Amino acid sequence: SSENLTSAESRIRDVDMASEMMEYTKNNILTQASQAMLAQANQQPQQVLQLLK
Amino acid sequence: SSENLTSAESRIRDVDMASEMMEYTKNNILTQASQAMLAQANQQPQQVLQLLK
Amino acid sequence: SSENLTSAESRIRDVDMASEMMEYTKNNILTQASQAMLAQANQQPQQVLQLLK
Amino acid sequence: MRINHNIAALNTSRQLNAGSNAASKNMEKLSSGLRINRAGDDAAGLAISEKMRSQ
Amino acid sequence: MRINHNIAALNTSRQLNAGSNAASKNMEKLSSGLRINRAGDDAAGLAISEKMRSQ
Amino acid sequence: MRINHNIAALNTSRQLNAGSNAASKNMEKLSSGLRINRAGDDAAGLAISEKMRSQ
Amino acid sequence: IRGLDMASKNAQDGISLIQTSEGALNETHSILQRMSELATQAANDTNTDSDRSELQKEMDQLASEVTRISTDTEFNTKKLLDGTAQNLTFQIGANEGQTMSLSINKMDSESLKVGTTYTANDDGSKLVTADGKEATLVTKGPNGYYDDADKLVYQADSALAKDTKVTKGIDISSSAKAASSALTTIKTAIDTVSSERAKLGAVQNRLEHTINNLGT
Amino acid sequence: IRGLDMASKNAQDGISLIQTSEGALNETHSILQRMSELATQAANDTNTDSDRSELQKEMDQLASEVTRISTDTEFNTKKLLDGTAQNLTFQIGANEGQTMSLSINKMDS
Repeated sequence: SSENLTSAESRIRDVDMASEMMEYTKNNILTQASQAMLAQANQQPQQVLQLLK
Repeated sequence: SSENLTSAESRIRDVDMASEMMEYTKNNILTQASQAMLAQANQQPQQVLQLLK
Repeated sequence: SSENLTSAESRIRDVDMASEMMEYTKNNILTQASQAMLAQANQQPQQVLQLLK
Repeated sequence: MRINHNIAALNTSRQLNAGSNAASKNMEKLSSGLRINRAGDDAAGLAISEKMRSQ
Repeated sequence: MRINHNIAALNTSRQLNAGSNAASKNMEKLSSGLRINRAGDDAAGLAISEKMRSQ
Repeated sequence: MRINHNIAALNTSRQLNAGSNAASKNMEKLSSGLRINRAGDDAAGLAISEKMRSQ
Repeated sequence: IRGLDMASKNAQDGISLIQTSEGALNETHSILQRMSELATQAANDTNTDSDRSELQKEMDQLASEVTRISTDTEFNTKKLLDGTAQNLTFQIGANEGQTMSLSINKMDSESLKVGTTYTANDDGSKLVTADGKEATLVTKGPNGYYDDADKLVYQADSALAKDTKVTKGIDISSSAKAASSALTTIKTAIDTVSSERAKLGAVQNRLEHTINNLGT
Repeated sequence: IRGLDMASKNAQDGISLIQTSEGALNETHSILQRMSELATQAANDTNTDSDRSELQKEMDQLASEVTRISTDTEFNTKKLLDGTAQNLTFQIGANEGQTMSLSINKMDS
């Protein structure tokens, strides 16, 4: 009854290493995609200076 | 009648060590094959960052 | 009465080699999992430099 | 290239948690030495065995 | 071209502080090895677990 | 993105210095062969053992 | 999607609830198996009543352990084998009516008929079983809770506390004929335990297929 | 152009609807495969009726899962394997009549 409950509690509490590392990598890329586009988002307002002169 | 029934019950209940160790090794490899390809599966989405810049 | 008490004291005091080696290996992996993720945790703040320039 | 979901890795995860389960089931038999540990391995095998052991 | 506000960059900032939070939450699970660290990850999971551990 | 503090790494450090401690405690038992090395592992176990050894 | 991945947790939390029950009945089989050797030995007539009643000591101790497993086996805070875990509905599916029921029968010595459980009345004068078989205290001879036929039921000189249950094994010590009679009763109990175990092994096999299909 | 690029979404939303159905029948195969071992074992005459009826417990539980897959397999809000997904028309093309039909039969026990 300890094995059957230890296994029962592990499924509820312990994390799946495979299903979590794969999900961590996804959000670790989605933040770099937003990081990359944030840099370009700041460059866009810089083009009105050539028009203002 | 005990030998004839002990042998009869062993065939029904006891496991074949040879036929089971050989099967255990197979699934013990199929999980490493999936383990190896899971690592590469996470690397594939990482290549869009070089395109996003 | 010495055997019955020696066995009684061993259960209270002596460790189970199997149940302890298996537990030692678990924490010996959980520390490497935290070791592996600590390295990546330090890399994450390094990405703001490409945005700051 | 869709980033929010990695179906290639999500599919590989299921196959990962399907050979591990089979290996765990195989190691139960190897350690105990019995084909039928739970009643789900053989219902009639479990029933016949207990009659046999009793006899 | 409106200069006093960069809605394109302001919108990207929120998505930046929404995948970083998710990655931080994912790394908590990976380091600890537990799905339920806080009680907000699973209320019933937290309740069942503690009963289970106690047992 | 806050730089002056890395809560993700600071949280991982605590889990790093919590499995190392457990592994160290487990290796004490494995080397000595005794469950109860210190009195904090089992107070009643320590008390009963010494009575037992004496006897 | 967030329903099927959560209904896959329910399917696996039902696999654990079912493994616990059949894991418990795994031992009711061994106790019933040992309990059957102490009726082929008690049926031999080289034994005397001093030795049949000697075997009855383990008879009552095995039958009292079969009852313990039923009332003690507990997943979460649910008693599985005491007959209260009925109509257990697992939501294996993301919608209404995508459930599976389950009913585990009472699997104690009283239900298998390999024993009987007396409970102590409020004063403790008479041990009372369900269906109401009396066992009065200090009734003189050796001291204990005697029955209406002078057959000692429990060996105690004081009075038992309130709602203290005692389990008494099936009769194998009164005669060799009685011990033989208990042989079919025990071997039938092994049959109604094997039926329960594979009623739970069948559900677990189904839930293993439900998990692969929910994951796919 | 805006039709072919949208009709390419319909073609891929039909690929998903079809992968779901055959993904479900992937398991009706395994249940039917296990269901066939519990008839070569039940046909042996060393079994007794106490044990054939013992196998029937899993017989009825496997056959009740084959029915579940049919009535539960659902893409979008469409039951695919219950015999109601008939004449499914995918507009693979930017014009009239550039469609493909499909009819999945009822696949329950």
